[PDB]
Amino acid sequence: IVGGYTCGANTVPYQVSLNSGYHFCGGSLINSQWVVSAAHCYKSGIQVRLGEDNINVVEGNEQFISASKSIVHPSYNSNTLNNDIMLIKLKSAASLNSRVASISLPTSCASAGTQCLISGWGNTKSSGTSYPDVLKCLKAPILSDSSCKSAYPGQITSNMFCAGYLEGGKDSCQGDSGGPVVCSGKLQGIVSWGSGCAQKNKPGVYTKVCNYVSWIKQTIASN
Ligand SMILES: NCc1ccccc1
Ligand SMILES: [Ca+2]
Repeated sequence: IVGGYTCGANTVPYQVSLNSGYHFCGGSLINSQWVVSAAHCYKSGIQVRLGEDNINVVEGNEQFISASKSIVHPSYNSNTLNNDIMLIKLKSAASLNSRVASISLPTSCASAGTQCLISGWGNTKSSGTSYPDVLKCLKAPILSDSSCKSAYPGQITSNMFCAGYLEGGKDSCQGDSGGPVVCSGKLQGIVSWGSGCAQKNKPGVYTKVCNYVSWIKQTIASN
């Protein structure tokens, strides 16, 4: 997250870190047994880390649970990032309390102009590299469909939305991939793609979670 702020330990209790020997992506806990992340974050050997603030120090609220199954969306296209969503099943159910909790799935799609909360352990620099230890947050508005299409002509599908700041300076970044965009207490987006981070006229692009709720529900009911 570039241009954001320190969230505060355990204030984003649905945020997870995906670990394959090191943090590599975010995700969102949606059920005691399931995490939603980006399909571009797929890899074998994922450990889900819940209850994290500092990802380099054991602070006492963590739950580390290995993935038992990963399910990339059937229509994921890694070239366009259309349908950039994946479900991860946990080997055992997380214990839910204040510091670890699920986030609700949306009923209705989110509105242009709504301020959402984006969070993660990704790079904090637009130019160069610096990776934080504690969870960072950014409040960012959903942009209009026409603005999003102007920023990325020919590339925005109905399964994507932009959020952020056309002026630059505030954005999600590498390492935030797969993490949550929460609007009015619902998971509306997944950190998906863009062109660099916090550059002028290149806001973040996010998977539009509302379009996937039927697939998520059916998949969790059968796996
Ligand atoms: N600045 C949007 C973004 C986020 C994660 C990965 C690539 C691009
Ligand atoms: Ca920790």
